[PDB]
Amino acid sequence: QVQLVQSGAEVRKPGASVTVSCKTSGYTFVNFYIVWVRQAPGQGLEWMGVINPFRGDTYFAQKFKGRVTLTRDTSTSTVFMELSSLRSDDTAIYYCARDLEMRDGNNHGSHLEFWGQGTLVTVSSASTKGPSVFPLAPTAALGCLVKDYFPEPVTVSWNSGALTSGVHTFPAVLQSSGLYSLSSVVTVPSSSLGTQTYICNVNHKPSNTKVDKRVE
Amino acid sequence: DIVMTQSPLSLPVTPGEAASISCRSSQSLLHTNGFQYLDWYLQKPGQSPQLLIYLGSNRATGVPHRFSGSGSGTEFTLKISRVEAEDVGVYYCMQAKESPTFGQGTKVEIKRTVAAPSVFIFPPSDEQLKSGTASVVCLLNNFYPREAKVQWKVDNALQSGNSQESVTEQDSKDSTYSLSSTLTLSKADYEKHKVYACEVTHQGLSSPVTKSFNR
Ligand SMILES: [Cl-]
Ligand SMILES: [Cl-]
Ligand SMILES: [Cl-]
Ligand SMILES: [Cl-]
Repeated sequence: QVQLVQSGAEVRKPGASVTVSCKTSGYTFVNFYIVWVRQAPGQGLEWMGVINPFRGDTYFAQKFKGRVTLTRDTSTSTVFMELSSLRSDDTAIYYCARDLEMRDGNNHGSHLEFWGQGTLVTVSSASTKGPSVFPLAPTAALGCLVKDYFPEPVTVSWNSGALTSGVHTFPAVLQSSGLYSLSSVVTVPSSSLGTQTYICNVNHKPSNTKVDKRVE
Repeated sequence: DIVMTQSPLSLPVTPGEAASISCRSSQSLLHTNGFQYLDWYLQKPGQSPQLLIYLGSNRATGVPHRFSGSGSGTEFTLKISRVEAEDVGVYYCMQAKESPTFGQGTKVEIKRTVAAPSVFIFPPSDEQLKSGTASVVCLLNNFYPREAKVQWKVDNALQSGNSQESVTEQDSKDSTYSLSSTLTLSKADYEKHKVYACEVTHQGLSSPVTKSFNR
């Protein structure tokens, strides 16, 4: 069963460089072009370039010729993607993908049938920081404000998983300080404010958990 | 270089009915080897993209007949029949005739009866105030369609430039959206004003609604 497995999330200062790898299996590594594509967050897809794992030769869209090299290890059938002179707007999820058919001489002509899970690379001068968590105190709505953390992601659940109905965890926004902020909210029967207790459970790898009670 | 235009940019569909997306290219995608280099990809919320159709009209393995890709030259169409919640997501076209480019994506969502947001406002916790910052939160909950507008007021003065917001994906059960907005002030600015007001305009509302509090 064909599988492209990428390496984990990365954070970099502007100006630094990053290497994402892509470990492939389930087919003859050397027989298929491998393609990279990225996505800036809440944005479209942007095609980066392609490698022939047999010859090693590559091709990049103009925007990436300066700064991307692609390389390959045939013994471990892994492909490596290296992006240098990083800038904040390189912050994106990076995907590797495999062409549908075997090498046809047409490398950019590729159909991305099998994709990695993606690698988040965030470029920012911020430094690692776990959130402060504040109550959104109150059919009635209550919540948690998960504020001033970096980098993505956090996870949030309510009463340790129990409560799922009526829950909305919103996508984080990036503040002017370069830390993220996110809210999680839940609607609930007005008549439960007196009776049930509500707790949001917040995890920030790396590496931080907070449990916060919601009363009133 | 080659430009891809997709319309519409968002497409609501009643469960059961058909959807059509156009993809138009700035020049022909037919190569001299006789292939039409246009592929459609689907990206479902929080997943990788996946291939639906390659070369104008070939289904990728596992994609059901419900998906039909066609056209040629500078005009292509993806038709989706019998749309269900599982099809919701952004559909991109992509040409590989030259250096590949994507179109900008078509958001496909489930059409439902218009629904007015329930609005809530949350004061900043005494807890966060200890440290110089005040965040005031507004929740616009369970509405449809997606366009909605939040305006913040502070002693009735219109706020601009000091708020951020985001929206959930469509609930595949109830087909609504929710929106969260955050006004950040400094503790000092927060303590010198009294009325904090969340003003909301939607299409499900006969006129704009306000939720507010004092302190
Ligand atoms: Cl294969
Ligand atoms: Cl439109
Ligand atoms: Cl599908
Ligand atoms: Cl079928």
